Amino acid sequence: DRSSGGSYRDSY
Amino acid sequence: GSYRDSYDSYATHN
Amino acid sequence: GSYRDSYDSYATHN
Amino acid sequence: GAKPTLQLVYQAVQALYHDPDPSGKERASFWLGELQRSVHAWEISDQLLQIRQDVESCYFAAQTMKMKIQTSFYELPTDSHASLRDSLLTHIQNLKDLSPVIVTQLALAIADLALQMPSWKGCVQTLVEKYSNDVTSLPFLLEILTVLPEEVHSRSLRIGANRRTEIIEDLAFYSSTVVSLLMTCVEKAGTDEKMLMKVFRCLGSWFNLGVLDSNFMANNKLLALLFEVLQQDKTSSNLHEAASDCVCSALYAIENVETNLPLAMQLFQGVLTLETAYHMAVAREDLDKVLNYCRIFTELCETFLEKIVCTPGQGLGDLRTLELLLICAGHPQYEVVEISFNFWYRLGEHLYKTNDEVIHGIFKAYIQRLLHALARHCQLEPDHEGVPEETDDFGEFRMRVSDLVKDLIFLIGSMECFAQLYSTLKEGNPPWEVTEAVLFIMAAIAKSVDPENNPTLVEVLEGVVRLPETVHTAVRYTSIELVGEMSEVVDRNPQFLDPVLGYLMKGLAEKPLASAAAKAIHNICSVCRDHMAQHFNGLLEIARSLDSFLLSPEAAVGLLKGTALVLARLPLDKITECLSELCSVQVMALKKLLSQEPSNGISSDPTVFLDRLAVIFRHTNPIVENGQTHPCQKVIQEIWPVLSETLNKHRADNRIVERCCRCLRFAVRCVGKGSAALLQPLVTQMVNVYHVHQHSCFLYLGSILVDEYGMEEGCRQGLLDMLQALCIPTFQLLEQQNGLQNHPDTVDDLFRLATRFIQRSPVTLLRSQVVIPILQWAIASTTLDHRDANCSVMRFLRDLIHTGVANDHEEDFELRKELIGQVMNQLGQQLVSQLLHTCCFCLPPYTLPDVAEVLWEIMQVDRPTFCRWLENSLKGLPVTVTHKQLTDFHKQVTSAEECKQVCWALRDFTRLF
Amino acid sequence: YQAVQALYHDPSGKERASFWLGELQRSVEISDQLLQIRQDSCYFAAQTMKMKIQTSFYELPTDSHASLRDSLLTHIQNLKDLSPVIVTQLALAIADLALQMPSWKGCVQTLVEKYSNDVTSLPFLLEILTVLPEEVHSRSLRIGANRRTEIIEDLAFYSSTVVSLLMTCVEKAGTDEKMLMKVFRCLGSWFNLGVLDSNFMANNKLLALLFEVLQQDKTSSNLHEAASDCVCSALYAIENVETNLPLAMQLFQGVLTLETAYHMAVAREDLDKVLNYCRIFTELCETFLEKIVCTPGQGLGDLRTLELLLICAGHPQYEVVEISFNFWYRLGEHLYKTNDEVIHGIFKAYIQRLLHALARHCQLEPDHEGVPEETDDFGEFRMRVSDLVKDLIFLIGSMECFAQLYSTLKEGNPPWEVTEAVLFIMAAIAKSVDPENNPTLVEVLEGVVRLPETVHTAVRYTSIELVGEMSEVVDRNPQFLDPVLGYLMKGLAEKPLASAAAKAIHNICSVCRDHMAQHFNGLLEIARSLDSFLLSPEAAVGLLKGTALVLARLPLDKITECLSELCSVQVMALKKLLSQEPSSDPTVFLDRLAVIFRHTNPIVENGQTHPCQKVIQEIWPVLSETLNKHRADNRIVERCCRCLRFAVRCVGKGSAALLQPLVTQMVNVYHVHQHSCFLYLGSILVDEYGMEEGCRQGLLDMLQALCIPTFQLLEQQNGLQNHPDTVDDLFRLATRFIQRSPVTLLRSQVVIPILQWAIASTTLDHRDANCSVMRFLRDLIHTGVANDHEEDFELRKELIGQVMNQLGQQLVSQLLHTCCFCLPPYTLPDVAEVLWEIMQVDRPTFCRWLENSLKGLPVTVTHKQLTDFHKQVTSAEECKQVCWALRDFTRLF
Ligand SMILES: NCCc1c[nH]c2ccccc12
Repeated sequence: DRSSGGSYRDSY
Repeated sequence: GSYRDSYDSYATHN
Repeated sequence: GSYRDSYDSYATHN
Repeated sequence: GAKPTLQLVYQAVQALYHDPDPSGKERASFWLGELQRSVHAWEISDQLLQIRQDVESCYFAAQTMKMKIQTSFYELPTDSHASLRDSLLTHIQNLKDLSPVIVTQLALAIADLALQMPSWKGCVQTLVEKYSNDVTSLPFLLEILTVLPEEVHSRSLRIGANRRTEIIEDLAFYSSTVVSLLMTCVEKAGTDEKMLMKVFRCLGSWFNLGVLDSNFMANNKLLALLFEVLQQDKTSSNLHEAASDCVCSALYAIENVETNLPLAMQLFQGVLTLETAYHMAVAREDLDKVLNYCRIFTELCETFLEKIVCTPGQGLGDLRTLELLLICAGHPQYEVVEISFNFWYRLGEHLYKTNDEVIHGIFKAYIQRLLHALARHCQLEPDHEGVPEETDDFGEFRMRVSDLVKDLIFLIGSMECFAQLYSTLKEGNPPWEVTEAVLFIMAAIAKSVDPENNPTLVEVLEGVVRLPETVHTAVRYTSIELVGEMSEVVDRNPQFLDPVLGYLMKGLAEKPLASAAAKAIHNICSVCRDHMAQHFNGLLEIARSLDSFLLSPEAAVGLLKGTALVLARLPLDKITECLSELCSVQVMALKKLLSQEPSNGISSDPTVFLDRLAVIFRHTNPIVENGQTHPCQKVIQEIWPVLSETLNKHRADNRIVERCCRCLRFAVRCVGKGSAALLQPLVTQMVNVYHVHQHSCFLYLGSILVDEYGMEEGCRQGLLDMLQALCIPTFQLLEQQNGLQNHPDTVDDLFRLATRFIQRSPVTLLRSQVVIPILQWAIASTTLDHRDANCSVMRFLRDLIHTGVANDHEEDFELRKELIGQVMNQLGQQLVSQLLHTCCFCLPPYTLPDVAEVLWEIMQVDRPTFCRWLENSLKGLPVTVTHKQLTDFHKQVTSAEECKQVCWALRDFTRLF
Repeated sequence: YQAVQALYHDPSGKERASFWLGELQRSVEISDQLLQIRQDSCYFAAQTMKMKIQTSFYELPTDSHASLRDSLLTHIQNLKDLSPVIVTQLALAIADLALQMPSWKGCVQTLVEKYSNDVTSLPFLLEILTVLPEEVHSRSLRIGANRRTEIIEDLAFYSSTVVSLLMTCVEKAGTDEKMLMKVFRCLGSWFNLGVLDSNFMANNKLLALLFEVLQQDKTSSNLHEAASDCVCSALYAIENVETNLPLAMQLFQGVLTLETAYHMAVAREDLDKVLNYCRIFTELCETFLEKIVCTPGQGLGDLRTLELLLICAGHPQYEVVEISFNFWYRLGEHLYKTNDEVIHGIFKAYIQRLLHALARHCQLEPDHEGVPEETDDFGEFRMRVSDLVKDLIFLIGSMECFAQLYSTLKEGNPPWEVTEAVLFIMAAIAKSVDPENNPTLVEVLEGVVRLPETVHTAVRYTSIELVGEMSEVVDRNPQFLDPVLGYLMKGLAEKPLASAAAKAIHNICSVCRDHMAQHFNGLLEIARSLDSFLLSPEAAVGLLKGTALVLARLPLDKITECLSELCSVQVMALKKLLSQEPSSDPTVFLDRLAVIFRHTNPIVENGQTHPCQKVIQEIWPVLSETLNKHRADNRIVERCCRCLRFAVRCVGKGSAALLQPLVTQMVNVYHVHQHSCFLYLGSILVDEYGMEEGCRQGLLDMLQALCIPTFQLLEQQNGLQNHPDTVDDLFRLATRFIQRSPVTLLRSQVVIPILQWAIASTTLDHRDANCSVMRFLRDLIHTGVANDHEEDFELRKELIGQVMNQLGQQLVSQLLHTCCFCLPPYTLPDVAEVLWEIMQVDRPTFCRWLENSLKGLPVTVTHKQLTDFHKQVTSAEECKQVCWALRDFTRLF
């Protein structure tokens, strides 16, 4: 689901 | 620009 | 030109 | 050219103004133009100015002197310079009271000549020496000295960096002389506004050149006079503006504040004194002066922006600057506030760069005060009747406010301001024009407000669909726009979809609200695409009844587009019956018009139905894997005869045939991989109709079929059969007298199609009978002066020849290379000859970069062969050029390492013919 | 400067001398400060005086005009014995000033009166009178159409005075060559500009002297060439044969006299004179081509012209014959038009005689004991002959001469070098004989595959080359395919014949690709043992390419096992190299697999199992493992990326099974080693799969995952300048997104940092990286255009709006700054394109942005200049105007 796309974007 | 722009064509794409 | 040319590629086509 | 007799010139001048045949003015303007370009202009204009008989002749003659001096100082021998100088100085003295329009032309002529003439060094001091003390010479001496710094950088004027920088350092050296003259022009006649204007225009001109010593100008009471005039109520519009422009000129010059600081302190204090003068001009409704002050105040803030931000409230960073602009932004005339706008953008942008919270803290107070004033400016008059207009003198103003408000609210926090805006609707008893203004501000920033802060947006969104139908039409209009902007919120909160669609349906039924409701429904269709499957039947009823609503064209097209984009997202089970019910309301109308034979077609034109079907087919693009039956194929195969028969009925009308070709494109495109069942029927009917009626849109549609399907080996043959079959009737039409010139669109669309073949299936065309005839016509068509037909022909030539370059030896190039080789063995010389010829004799410079591309491609295929071809072309070229120039151009072309070097070479060569 | 000691006479000293050149070039009486005392630096001085005094023409006052004349007149008299070539620099410098009708305005008579009768005025008076009408309307100085209008018609009037001066020069010590070399150069100029314009040279000394000197055996090469070039100049001066009374007849009879002198120079082997004559002869024919073709054998169309070129084209030194070539091409191109069968017919007897001579010139020495080198000086001559033989045979009939050529092979025991030359000529005109009905093509083909191995290597090699051309006849007659391949296998197995045999097999494979399913196994066995044959790189690549293209045309049933048998040879080598612990180089095996995957593209219908998928899934682990093994080596990783690119393309629409495994491994390797080829491969994945809605999200995760390591590498000290490759390939990848799915990128958190880095990378002085960044900016902004209201444009209009609100100003500001302060003019059309696109989205917003940019710009430049430039850009109605505006503006800083 698309929300997880934001999660892996965040780190460093 | 012309009639050719209203076709979603190679004439449009960039 | 460059490494990029040895690919049959958008780089080659345009 | 022979020298005209002077009475011919006089009657020609008299015809330019006073011939009652206004074509007489065409022939007068033209022929006096030829006179102005000719050699004889020098003497004729001198004689007319000597004769001083009338304004018409003197204007023409002075304008001619100007035009000749600036363009043609080279065609005068150096011995004639002081003659022309003293001639001009005679004329301007003689004509000083005749008309100021003439004096302007003479003042320009003298300055232009002074700038280009280096013998007359120190000329400033010489003009002052000759005229300073006669009060009747001061009007034209000022006019010369004003225009002289303005023409320094005039690229009309042929002066090198060396000579121009020598001019400017001389002008700088004598600038104190010029200022001293301006003081003399106010001891003498300083009570007359006409002289004060000329003085402030002159001072402003010399400020703009950057040559005045700011320290000398600080010691100068001429700036005190300049501010005193701006304080006095009783000055004319023209003087007030001249003084205003001069103060801005003085501010413009001092951007390097720290090197100009004594004068910066005087301009800074001086502008701030004009507050009393400003308040008085507002009180007496002296709008000319109010605008002039807002410009001065804004240019002060622009000039001191860095001092303001880096040292807030300290020295020339004093925030009385912003407070003045806040006074201006409250003026009721909207023309006053929008002067200050670009400064507010620039301030807001600087703050966005320096993220320093004690800068942000201070200025947030200023930005929010402006935000309140700008927001009040968005309020309509309470006695406004209808919706807000958009392409309107206040409609346009509101857009600019909305944009500045949007940009600056970003510095404050979009959600914090959106919260406070909604509070303004909730609190007190707001009237309608405040409520609509707030909904308008809210609509502008809504899509920049954060859907993470969901609760406030949800309250707003709910309350705004619950408001009743009795509310003023402008509130409803603006609320519908806001509902359409908050479509992202509906997608995040689908319990609102049904209420929102309900709110919008009511507006859609009410003619002034209808087009705004449609645009918002189109946003909801677009944005809430996943949730629309339940609402498709509502959109299908809208589409059925589309003409009943009294919508704009862009509203009706947006609505269909939306219905087709959500149809494309239904389950593949459901699409066929849904797509057919969307189309049938258009298909029925076409079936009727096929039945209605007993008329000429006019006023029962199938255009609107073909257009609507084209929008539907364009956007109904379902995701179908090859294992799934494509649900459009069924529908398009049932509709196909209706369109096929429409095209045959209207085969003689170029426009209706185009509307049919455009519909039939999108019909085939819609059906995905099932295009296999439709290309042969289409291509057949295209060839059949084109064979009788050579409309170029069939060549263009053929080009699209080649672009989109030429990559498939199964279609390559059918498409080549089509090109061969379209060529026979095409060539027959171009063979006719002036066939190139009369059918540039046929030329354009033929080479478009040939070029798509070169792009997608080059070996298919290159093995064919027809490639050689297509090149032969391409070579002929290089002569056609039509920018688009030329562009199309040169692209074909370039992309054709390029298929022989083959720099990657790992590609399947060998058969291409060989077939281009065979084609170029037999037409390459003829091509290079005509390319050279058409640059030199046929066509204007617009072709040269395109011909340079073609020549560059020929060199990149085979340079030593190109060398021979260009050589034999230069020999075959018909006292104006010498063998050495031919050989230099050959060398300059053939040695090039980039395409653009050929462009320059060919251009310089082209100037010789 | 004294420190110029090394310049004329290890770079370590001369690098010092060179630095002070570039300092001084731009700068400005100041150059003539040498010679405070004159003692034997003066080269660099005089060389500098030329270029600077040339520029000074359009810089200096009209005060001290005759100073230039008298300083130059003095210097040239005093520097007479330095060098003949410095004289030319000084003469040109004088002449381009002296021509300009200010100064002393001295027309031709003035130089004549002031200098003529001084015996040592003539060396230099001639030099300046030579160059003056030559540099009227001419180069380095600007053309000067302003001044041109009057002058040529005065030089037409005065030419008689200049001719009479030149006659004074031959009586006054026309005894030794240097004076006549000047006289001939001078006369050639006043000829060339036409300005004689009258019948009179029949009553003149100079034209007879010119030809006498050319007939002499005792004349120098210098003088012979200066006289030859004068005669050519005089021929070119025949603008049209009859435009003035024919001095043409005098020049025409004159050149025809030189045949005796020609024949004697060839008997002496005086080659530089033989070449000078062949030039004169050819330029006579060029000059009178029209008269020859339109009035053959009549007056100045006399065919003794061609007869002289036929004796030249027979000269054994090939450098002599190839002078005449461009004339033969030009004669051919005229015959190819006119279609008068007698104007073909007469000339056909000459063209056949030329074609016989050219064919004789194509014969190797009977000495020879190898194959022909195609990079020999004879080899490259052979190509030029071959290409000319093609064109003139096309006027005659390719059947007629291919017929007569084959007749020569099968009669009267032709020696090997005649046989080889014939097969060479035949290979040029094969591919130009009609295949619709010529069974004689079958004769030669059949008769070549039945040629024995015992004939000399050259005859076999060239008949193999001819067999390649004849691949077109093989396709129509596939009973020959089997014999033909047999003949080529046999040649393939001999090292010098191997590469030529490979070329011909590749030709057969390409042309007959449809009809070779029965022969694929024969190709496959060669492809298996590719390295045993000792081929060139191109030859081995061509042979694989051919087998793969034929493989692509098999029945779908055979491909899987045929493809794996092609690849296995290379896959095994790679597997062995993984078990080789470092040092190995997998390059040659990766690059063979790449050729195979590039060309194995079968036509498969939908729902049909694509036959490569199974092979590529079995191979993928060995390539995946090879990539991870060599992950630190940029070159081997690019050789992997290119192999894996074609491996996924090889699988057609079934790419989906491999795309995520590839994208994963790309991210993993790039995350540790930021090789820009992964950004470029990502750009290919985006370009070719970005229009598929299933691939769009995976590709955006790939961009986000390639960006984090990319940015961290550019953040570093000198990261832009050190990684221009990375900047180029980053903006390539971002631009492919903008082309194939802009809305996907524009909704993403990643577009804002990509645009921030684009703005930073505008400062990088690297032409290809710059080109890539500016394309990204142009294409990103263009997605705010919507010239078709019927498009589903609304959401992208919205998201470009949001993006441009916060970074459009920073963009226009940095664009203007980088033009003014960072980068050379090569950027300006690209920046102009970006600015033009911003205006074509939103012109009034652009106006504000450019305004606030000009205010933010760092007294020299005036507020008026800023406001004039803003006006110029914002009201341009075409992109090219923005280019001019920005250029002119840029010069101010
Ligand atoms: N030299 C790096 C400047 C830069 C580019 N993109 C950025 C994003 C954030 C901060 C700095 C930068």
